[PDB]
Amino acid sequence: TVIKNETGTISISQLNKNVWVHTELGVPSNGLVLNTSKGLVLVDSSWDDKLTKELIEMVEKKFQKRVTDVIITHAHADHIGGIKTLKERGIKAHSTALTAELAKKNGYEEPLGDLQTVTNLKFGNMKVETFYPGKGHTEDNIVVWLPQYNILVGGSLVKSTSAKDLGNVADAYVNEWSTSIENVLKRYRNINAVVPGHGEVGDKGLLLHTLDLLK
Ligand SMILES: [Zn+2]
Repeated sequence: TVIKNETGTISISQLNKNVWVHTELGVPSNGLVLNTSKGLVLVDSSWDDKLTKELIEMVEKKFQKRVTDVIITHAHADHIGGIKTLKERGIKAHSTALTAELAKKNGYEEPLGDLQTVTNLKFGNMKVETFYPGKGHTEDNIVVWLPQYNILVGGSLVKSTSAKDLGNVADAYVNEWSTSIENVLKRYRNINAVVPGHGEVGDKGLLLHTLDLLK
């Protein structure tokens, strides 16, 4: 069930009744749209303000609810870039202290800096855990786990089967990245779906692939 927009720059496909993947072309980039009884929650917004506004608008219209919350999985420009849109619309931008600090040092508005190593949120019916597994793609990268669905948003930490190399490593810790992958494999032993930061949804195999790419 792939709903694209006006332009096809934004697309959403359903993973289940309440969880969709959003993907914007910037190189496609994924995140989640969580349809909760209390509003839309995004795991990651988009590359910039323009596409973040377009994304919010597309899902608010489709789901007939407001985006109330976004979880930012690391501070890179393509993750933090819509921060200005979120803050001005009163959309709560969740992040680790570290992501927020990085965002601020890179001259972005700051997300909330409210996530710890392990944080458990609940949005209406929808339980969301964020997990900081260690450094990898960046210093600050976190994964998000939907325990009612065993769905893992790996974000840029996790490479799609299509990714044949590590992508941008300028800010990466390619030695700690394996450990961090392992920390994810240990915390979540039973995974139905993983969402890589780019590319197609997979399973546990994506993290095994990412492990391989680090060899
Ligand atoms: Zn990044």
